[PDB]
Amino acid sequence: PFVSCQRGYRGVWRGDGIMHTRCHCGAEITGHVKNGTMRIVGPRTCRNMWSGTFPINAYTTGPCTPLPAPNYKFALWRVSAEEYVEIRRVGDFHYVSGMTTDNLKCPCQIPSPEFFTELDGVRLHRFAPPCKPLLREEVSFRVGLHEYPVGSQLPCE
Amino acid sequence: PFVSCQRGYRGVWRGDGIMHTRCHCGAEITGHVKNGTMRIVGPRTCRNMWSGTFPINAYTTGPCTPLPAPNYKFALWRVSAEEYVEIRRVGDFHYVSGMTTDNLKCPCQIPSPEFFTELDGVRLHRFAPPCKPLLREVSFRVHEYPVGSQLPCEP
Amino acid sequence: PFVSCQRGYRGVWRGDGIMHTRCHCGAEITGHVKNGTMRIVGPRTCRNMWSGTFPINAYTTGPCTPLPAPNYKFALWRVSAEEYVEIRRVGDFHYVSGMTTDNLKCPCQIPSPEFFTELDGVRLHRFAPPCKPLLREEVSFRVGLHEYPVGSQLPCEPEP
Amino acid sequence: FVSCQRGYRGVWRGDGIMHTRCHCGAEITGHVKNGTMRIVGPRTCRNMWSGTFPINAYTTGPCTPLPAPNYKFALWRVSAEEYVEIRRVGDFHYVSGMTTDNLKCPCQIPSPEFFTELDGVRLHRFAPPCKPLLREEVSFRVGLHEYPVGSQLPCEP
Ligand SMILES: [Zn+2]
Ligand SMILES: [Zn+2]
Ligand SMILES: [Zn+2]
Ligand SMILES: [Zn+2]
Repeated sequence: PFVSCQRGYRGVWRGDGIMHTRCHCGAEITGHVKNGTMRIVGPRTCRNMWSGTFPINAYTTGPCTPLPAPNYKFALWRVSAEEYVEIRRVGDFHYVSGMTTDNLKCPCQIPSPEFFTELDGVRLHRFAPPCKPLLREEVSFRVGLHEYPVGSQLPCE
Repeated sequence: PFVSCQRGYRGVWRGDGIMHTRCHCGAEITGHVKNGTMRIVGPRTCRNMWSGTFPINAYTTGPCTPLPAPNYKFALWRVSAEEYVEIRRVGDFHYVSGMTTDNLKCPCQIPSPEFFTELDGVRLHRFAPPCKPLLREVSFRVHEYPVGSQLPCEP
Repeated sequence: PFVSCQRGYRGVWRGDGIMHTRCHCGAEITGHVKNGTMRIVGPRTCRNMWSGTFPINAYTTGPCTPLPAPNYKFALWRVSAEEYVEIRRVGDFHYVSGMTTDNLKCPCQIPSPEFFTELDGVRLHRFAPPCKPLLREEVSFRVGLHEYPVGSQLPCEPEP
Repeated sequence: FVSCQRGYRGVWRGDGIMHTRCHCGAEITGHVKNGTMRIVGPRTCRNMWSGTFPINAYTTGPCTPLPAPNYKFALWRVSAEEYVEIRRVGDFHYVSGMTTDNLKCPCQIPSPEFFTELDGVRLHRFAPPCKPLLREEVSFRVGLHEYPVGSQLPCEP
């Protein structure tokens, strides 16, 4: 139900200061982070203004970083320079629900939330590739050396 | 010998935990971070182990983040999906000494050291697309301005 | 393959100039200090030359002195005419966790980083006795008229 | 590091201490004893870690290189500003290219140390910039007879 006009991040921020981004509709949204809460200033027209959110793009600019909560439902993870992995979170456990390419080597511990490229459709980092179609069945990812099938939890929790 | 190993980063880190990476020479380097300091562990073969340094790669794994000292000489700023700028620092001012392409749009204010792609030869991000020859002979656009000029929101 | 390199100092120096020394593997290293920073030049053989570090032997030469950072773990303090004491440093507090001989006479104010003969395996001063084996258990050191056990803080140092 | 001028580690004639500077601009020193040169360098200059010695208008000392005759291509200054490439075949030499057409040439290929370059590696100082790299449809003048691009050095049996 988001019209992008891209889906903004709304949550805590790392650092204090003034942030600057441009939406896909054209808006320039300005953010004022102080004590880790950002106050948004934007045009009635952008959905992000309505949602209190702040889209992240090649256009983003300022000293601050997203500090999202660990209770996401899906996370796209940049593993190669051009390859990603979809993690699904269920309880305190995270399971590889998909991957751009097969035999995709990957780390075994899950990262802190702010290293993920996208959380539930929301971008976290100013630059990244596009995302090849996430294969979700009939596949395997290598973790170091021992391979696993799709759906299988990350081996370190 | 010394020659193929990536010039690693040595300095303060953000967040505690265990860092993993692989040097171009093939060596694996491990960094243990507590209170911002990283202790380096690696094979004798590799420079970074002797240098106390950590090579940031597409191979780097971990929770910690580099926190560079603001007192650099030169820095690489990724200002576009595929475009960079060399920023040279003199005292409290910084002067844009290079650019991969002429007339690239630019930001009027320098970022925190940590947002720079490379510092004095040390790459700080793990994913960084390659840098075409830097041009030091044209102009940039913030208005529009010749090479060597300070950052226009630094006057 | 692996040189027996006695590890060098890398850090800030006192007094600009040109310094020469010989390494344990007989690499005539030479350094150039300007504004505290020394730039090293030697052979691709020595492993100080992989770290970029200056070995301090009794071979060193020149008007510069090391100025080490204060956050060491273990230091070597030269007492006497032939005796040392390993000082172990925990945060702001300092313990006499070794010695080269029992019941050593031993001052109780722990010196500036500059004054230690060796800091965490790096010598700082050109001339030194060879260190005897470090007795670390069932021994004591005298701070003046008082006698204390191995593992004790310094007796000037405010320890609670 | 990658900007450094490829130097020479081979045998030297004479003994003593040699100085020169790289294009990177760390200076270099070689110590020659029994014909072997030891490289003392800045922990910045590839020629130090390569044990090589960059030969430049900046070199000084009392010693002269002696390359082994098992080179591939070489540079031969035949005039004040005119060189000639020479390809070794495992046999006897071949003139692989000039810098100017109808160039005059001595028929005997000289000992390895008279060449300005052996394989992209300078051996002499003050040698003039090479021009172009010309390959074909051109002739050289050995004695009074003339020869095509590609022929053996005449005086070789
Ligand atoms: Zn919008
Ligand atoms: Zn290495
Ligand atoms: Zn050595
Ligand atoms: Zn060089």
